Parts: sequence; structure tokens; C-alpha cells
Amino acid sequence: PPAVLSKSGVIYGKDVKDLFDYAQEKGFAIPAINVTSSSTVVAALEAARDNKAPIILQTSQGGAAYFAGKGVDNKDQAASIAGSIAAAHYIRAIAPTYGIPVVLHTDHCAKKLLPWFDGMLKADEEFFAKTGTPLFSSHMLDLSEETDDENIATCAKYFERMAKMGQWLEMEIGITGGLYTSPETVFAVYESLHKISPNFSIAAAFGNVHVQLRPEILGDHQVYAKKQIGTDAKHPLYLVFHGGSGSTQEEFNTAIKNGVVKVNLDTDCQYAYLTGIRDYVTNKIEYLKAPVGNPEGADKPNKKYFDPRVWVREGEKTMSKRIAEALDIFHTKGQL
Amino acid sequence: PPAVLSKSGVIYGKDVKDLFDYAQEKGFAIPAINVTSSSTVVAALEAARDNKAPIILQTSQGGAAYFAGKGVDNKDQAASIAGSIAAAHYIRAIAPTYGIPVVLHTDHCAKKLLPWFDGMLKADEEFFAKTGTPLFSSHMLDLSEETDDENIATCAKYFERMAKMGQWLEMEIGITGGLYTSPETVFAVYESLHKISPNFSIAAAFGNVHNVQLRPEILGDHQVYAKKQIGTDAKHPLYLVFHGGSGSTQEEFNTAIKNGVVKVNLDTDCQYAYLTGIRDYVTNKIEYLKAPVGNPEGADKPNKKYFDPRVWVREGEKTMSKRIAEALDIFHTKGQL
Ligand SMILES: [Zn+2]
Ligand SMILES: [Zn+2]
Repeated sequence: PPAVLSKSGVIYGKDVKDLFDYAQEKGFAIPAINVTSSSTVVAALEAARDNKAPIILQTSQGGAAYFAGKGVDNKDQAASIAGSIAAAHYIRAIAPTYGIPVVLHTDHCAKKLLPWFDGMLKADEEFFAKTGTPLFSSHMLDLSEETDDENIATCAKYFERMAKMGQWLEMEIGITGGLYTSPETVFAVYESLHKISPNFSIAAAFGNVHVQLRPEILGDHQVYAKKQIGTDAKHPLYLVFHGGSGSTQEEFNTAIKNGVVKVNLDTDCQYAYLTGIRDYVTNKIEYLKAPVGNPEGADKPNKKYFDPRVWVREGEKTMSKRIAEALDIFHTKGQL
Repeated sequence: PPAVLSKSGVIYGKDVKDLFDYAQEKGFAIPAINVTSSSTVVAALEAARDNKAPIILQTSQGGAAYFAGKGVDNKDQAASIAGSIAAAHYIRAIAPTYGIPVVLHTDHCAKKLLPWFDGMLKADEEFFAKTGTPLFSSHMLDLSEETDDENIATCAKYFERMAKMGQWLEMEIGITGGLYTSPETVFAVYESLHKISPNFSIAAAFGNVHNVQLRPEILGDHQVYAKKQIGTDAKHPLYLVFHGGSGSTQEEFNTAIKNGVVKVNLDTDCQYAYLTGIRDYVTNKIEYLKAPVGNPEGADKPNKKYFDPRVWVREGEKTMSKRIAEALDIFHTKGQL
């Protein structure tokens, strides 16, 4: 029973590995929720604390720039870098208040967005020097469009620099050669990275479009790797599930059976978060400056109905419940 | 032309006093916008940067708690403390990007809420020892409902702690004793706080309820009262703050500024404006159901392009910043950098 499960706030290094090993041996996945604001991270940290669970918070290139502000010029990645750094501090500062472990991660970063990556690593190293931990728990590379040699080669390059701070790296491989991801292809990724550090996960292509989903393939990766490595471990790899929304409870089950520790959500939550605020369209009669349908026809004050603290909270509550659904479906609810 | 007019990020210490003196000398005031989310601080910073203006961002007790999340128990001021600190780091982290000097302030703290004040002040100090700087630029005490010798008493003790950090204290005095606040009472505050440090500002009851009419002229009375009993030459020995005065005329704002108001608080107006742009996303209500869009096809064509919060939340930002840009024109702070 690793320390991680009793901790509170953002975790790093060995705590991230222990948590992922705990997930594999207790058989649950941890949802990874894309966030774009303090409000949406509040929604996720709440759903997580309430169901006594660990959570992964991620920022995409676009979500990171939202934290910066859409009016901040991002031609140079200046917004995604500032925004992600801004969200990192905010999340670090508030996460302990909810009393769970939080993995802080960045989402998909393709080859043309590598400067977004480079800026985060700089800030990471700088932060690591002053404080003993990086800023982010985890970072993702998605060079699945490149050939696999380039993809694995430059992941190793970054990974070597990431490993100096114990940071976690998530890597994606698709079907680019020089259809699903072959287990051989996935083991090649393991070969190079495990030479550097064991703190890495892999997201493969198994029908999870983002003709359908063959979660049984992830077991084939795990099994192939077993043989090659010559190990007893059921789950020699750490695996991630991309494009998760719409898959049945049974699909998520074999995926988790096959070593998946993390399932990404985003646009499900996106919609969820909207519902609560959308459903406040019952009050459009009370959502003008002073005109109220109710009492005092035009002399009533609508402050109590237009306070964003009132209606944004509706979005938080509705997003949280969607997340809670997941936390149960992924068997993560109650694992602390 | 003080150095602050060319800085980016949360300013501290003398820069704050430097900003206020320029505000008094050039005769503008600075809107303080209450904020509750990253989304809302973005709206304010973007309005400041676009209208080339300094800006004050503040957090009320319930604003801080919101930043922490409404599902967090605040009964020991536990959410307002965490939430104000987490908002402080985010604002500090993002402010430089907008290329603007920012004052990071905290709104009305009464006697019942002073746990919150101690929680914020302990963390300011921990952070000072590590960085040479507190988190917040200034804080407000509002002990106007207590007797004025008790109001000024605790302010002085807290100000003595804050002055080690160059931190700015804002104090509110009302009509109680120990109708409008007199100049005599106001100069009492200045009498006590000026011992500790210059970096403070007064909010007095001059009919700005938050019956009596609003009379900005009294602010001049305070200045000329303090002026005489100091004996100095300068028009404004006091730093003065305008609370709850939205919907006052441009003339009423103009006389308050010329009496040395440097900070006008805005809260509900921005709230309504923020909602405005998101509410106007009525419009796409038919696109606001999971996957079927009444437009192109009822299954086949999807809606994620319209339900993305990065789209519609931004609309609230844009209308909130527009309300803030009017304020910077009305308070003449527009284009002062
Ligand atoms: Zn992917
Ligand atoms: Zn007041």
C-alpha cells in the first residue's frame, strides 16, 4: 500500500509510478480530465475528492493557451507556455485543499508544437532547481504522425532530459510505418525508453479514433512484451486509452484488464460542463439587468441571478457528476 | 514618469505607492475588478493591456472561496484562504504575459472574517522569506462597524506586520464613533498608520452606500483638513478609494478623482457583463445538445465545435472586458502607460 494513496496535492517521481502500479494490480484506470480554467479544475478535483480517488489533470495545447487567454498571441507558443505554467501553479496551490493525489500532465504535442514542449521543460528544470520537483507531473509527446524511428528517437532524446527530474513521459504511436499498432512496434518503444527510466506510458492505436475498437490488442502488446522481457509481470507496459467516450463498460473493462491506467475524457466533460450553464436558460426572464418576471416587474434587482458564482457553479456541478460516472465505471471510485 | 508605468506583472512595495502618486498627479483613478476565475482575471488583464492601462485585481472573501471551489468548507475561512492564495499564484504567473502593472488586492475583511486575513498574511510572509516579495500587493480591512478607535487599533497592529513587507493596507471607516465620516476622523487614521508606513489608503463613508446622497466633495474636505494640520504644499496627502459607486455620473467620478481617489471598485457591473456574452449564446441553443444539430443533419453532423467551453466562455470574457474598457475611459486611466 504505497504512500501515494495517503497524499494530497500534485505528485511527482516515484509517487506517480507507485500510483500506476497500484492501478494495475488493483485493476482500475484513472480518468485524465482536460481542463481550461480554474472552474473546470475545481469541477474535477471535487468529483475526485468526493469519490475518494486519484485524478489526472491535463492541459492541452489549446487548453493551456486558454489559461493564458485567447487574446494572447500564440504564433510562438507564448500563450500555451505561459498558460500551462500559470495553470500548474494554480493547480499545485489548490490541489492539496481537496486532499487527494493529483497527476499534473500536458496533452498531445505533435512535432510542430515542440516549442510548446521546450518551454515547459525549461520552466520545469528551473523549478526543479529551486524546489526539488518539476512543475508538471507528466508530459506527452504525440509524434505518431512521424515514422516510428523518428518518433522513438526524439522521445528518447526528451526522455533523457526528463528523467533527470524523475518526470513522467507519455508517448503515442500509431500506424505510420516508414490497421492497428503492432505489438512489435510497441515493444520497440519500450526498448529505448526503459533504457532511460521506467516512468513512461504508451498510447497505442487500437481502433480508438481521435473499423472500431479492439481493446483485446492491448493485451497482445503486454503479452508480447512479457515474452521478450522474460518476466512474470502481467503488465510489463503502462498503457493509456485515447478517445474514450462512447465505449461500453465491457470495453473499458478489458482495457483495464490489459494494463490501461489512464483514460482521457475532455469532450465528454466539455459537454457536461455546458449543460449546467445551458440549463440556466430557464431563467432568461430573470437574466436581464433589472427586469424580472417574478416580483417587482422591473424594479427588482437581478444580482442574485447573474452572479457568475451562481451559474458557473451549475457547470461545475454538472461536470463533476459526469466525471463521477467515469470514476465509477473505471473502478477508481473509493480507492484511496 | 515612474518605473511602474513600464512594468509587467503584479507590482509590490514602492511601485504601488509610485502608481498611486502618478494617479493623483495625472488625475485618473484605477478600476479594481473583483475576480472569481482564471476566465475572469483574463477578461480584466486583457482590457487593461488593450487600453494601455494599469489595473487592480482583487478578491472578495466569497471570491477567494470560489477560486478554491464552492464545494470546500469555509467555516474556518479555510476556502477563502486557499482560494485567495491559489488565485495569487495564477495571477502572478500570468500577469507578465499581458505587459501591464497589476496590483493584486483583497476586498472587504470585517472583524468576523479576520481568520481569512491571518491566513492570507501568514502565507504572504512565508513567501516573502523565500522570494523577497509577498503574494498579494495590498489587503483591505473593513472594521467600520466597530468603534473607530478599535478599527484604527487593529489596523495599526496589522499594518506593522505588513510594513516589514512593503505591503499596502487599505482601511475603511464609517459613521460610528468611540451622516458622513468627518475629516477629523479620517485624519485620525492617517495619524496612526502614518507612523508605521506611507503605503496605505482610506475609504470613508461619503454617501456611497454598499436617505443619504452621494457627496464626493467631502473627499476634498478630508484632503484640505489633513493638508492644514500637516501644513504641506501638496494637493493630496491622502490615498482615497471609491467603494460601491457604480452608476455615479462622470461628473461625480471626476470630482472624486480630483480629490485624490485612485481606486474605484467594480463588481456587479462586470458580473452582469460577463454573463451577458455567455447568455447571448442563447442563439445556439439548438446546437447545444450532445450530437444532433438542428441545422445540417440530425445525427450525422455534431456539436462539439459549439459546446467547447473555449468558445462560449470566451464570449463572456469579451463582453466583460468591454465593460471594463468603458470604466478605464470613464476613470481616465485609459492609455496612461
Ligand atoms: Zn492521441
Ligand atoms: Zn466598503
